[PDB]
Amino acid sequence: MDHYLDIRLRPDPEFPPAQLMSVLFGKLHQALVAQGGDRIGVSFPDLDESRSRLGERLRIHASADDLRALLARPWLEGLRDHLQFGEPAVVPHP
RNA sequence: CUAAGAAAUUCACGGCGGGCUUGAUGUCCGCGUCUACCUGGUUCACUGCCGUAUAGGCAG
Repeated sequence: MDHYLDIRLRPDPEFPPAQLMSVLFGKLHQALVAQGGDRIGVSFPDLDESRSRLGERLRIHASADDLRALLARPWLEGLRDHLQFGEPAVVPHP
């Protein structure tokens, strides 16, 4: 649905951009056994072929049921009351 | 416009016969190498996934 958020360009000391930033995008999910939910979306906005690089930042739109129905068990929570949600984003008409 | 501008060294050939280098010797004696660290950077193609032509069932 609409409820997609992007964070701004902050350096993260937990994720090295060396060998796994274009490999592990949906690998920790259970979509390879497919016992529960099966909806996941994979996208790549960034097609830039200059020199020895294709794709380096994260913007990958998943489904609508996965954040709402599959997350009845704690798997992505804990980071609830960190910041206040601001003005909402629109779904792009072009 | 250059101490400018020029240029054939060439032919031939037996180095070779012989030989005792020896004898002797104490290297010793002492010694604290230490402290720390993500190879989470691209560090050979190991027998059981239906056909280069853009075409086909990956509970790895």
